[PDB]
Amino acid sequence: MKIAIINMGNNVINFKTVPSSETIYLFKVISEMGLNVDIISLKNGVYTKSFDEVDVNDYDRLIVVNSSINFFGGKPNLAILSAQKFMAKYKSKIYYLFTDIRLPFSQSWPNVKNRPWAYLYTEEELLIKSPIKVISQGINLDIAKAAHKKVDNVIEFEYFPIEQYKIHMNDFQLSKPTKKTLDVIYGGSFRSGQRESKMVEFLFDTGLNIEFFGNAREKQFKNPKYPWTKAPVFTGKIPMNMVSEKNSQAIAALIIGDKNYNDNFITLRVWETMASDAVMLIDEEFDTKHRIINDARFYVNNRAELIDRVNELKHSDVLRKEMLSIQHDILNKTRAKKAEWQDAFKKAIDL
Ligand SMILES: O=c1ccn([C@@H]2O[C@H](COP(=O)(O)OP(=O)(O)O)[C@@H](O)[C@H]2O)c(=O)[nH]1
Repeated sequence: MKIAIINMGNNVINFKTVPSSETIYLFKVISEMGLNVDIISLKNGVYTKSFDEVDVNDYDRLIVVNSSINFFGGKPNLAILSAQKFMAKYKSKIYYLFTDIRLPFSQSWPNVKNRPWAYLYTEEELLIKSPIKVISQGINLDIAKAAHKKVDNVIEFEYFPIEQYKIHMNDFQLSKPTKKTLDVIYGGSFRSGQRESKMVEFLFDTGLNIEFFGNAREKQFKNPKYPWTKAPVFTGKIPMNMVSEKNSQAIAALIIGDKNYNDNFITLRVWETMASDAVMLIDEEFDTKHRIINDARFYVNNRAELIDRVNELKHSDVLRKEMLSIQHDILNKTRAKKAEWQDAFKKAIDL
């Protein structure tokens, strides 16, 4: 049982970028599942085998991590064309991992077909005809299914909490009590504007000491419908394997989702915060049924409620330690089901 795993639009090498870290993380959790896995990427590396040194049909399973089909500057994107050429030539079913609601499986030939350098490829070489199995990180397959309106070869949809890989990795540990230097923290990118209201709502004009580390830049927050005067401190991106440690320098850390993730997806970020020394403060809208933790102190409705909750946390160390303790405990109850998650994942990839 040889499994192949690939990022459909991103080069994989180390943990300096999120799309490469997510792929490497997955390869690990699968390998620790007792499975035999190889990551296939642009060039050979510490975790990767090169696409043109491997014949995709040697694997009994091709798992593909989501990606856009965006050709920056309109110019060829080797990550995309190499991966699609790779997938197009596999004869069996493809397990597409849907971790981001913004990256449905999509066919590149349509794009390419119309670019000026089209002649450099052929339909035969890039059109994926194999049947696809979408594995949804979100519990709502109508949102998953809706997202893949335009693609026809996608005959199967299944739910699987893919992002729990982080809490299931064998090297996992909860963050230790760290010296506080921030009130509230949040890491990520701008999401192409997909979450501007929530980010401004909760991180701008709060009066608190807040940082937003990631690929998000202040200049991107320019939508008139969502005005602000005081933006948080935007630092740069840090490796995916440092996140909890970063998160841990803040009293609290923020959970906000895209409108479609609400009561739908549980995101990687949720575990990254729950395993950290920063108290988890979730937007009430993101999980209205409090499935993440059943205590209303972990949920906030607006900027004002968030500011109030941090004030209480800054005031009562007892309440702060108590809540981290609760979230840490609650995190482990899920980790206690590591086996059932391994089994479910296997079943999901037809094993
Ligand atoms: O400097 C940073 C900021 C974010 N992340 C990763 O990016 C993820 C969040 O990605 P996104 O902005 O798409 O947010 P989401 O939609 O997942 O909440 C986090 O969970 C981290 O794993 C990271 O590795 N380094």
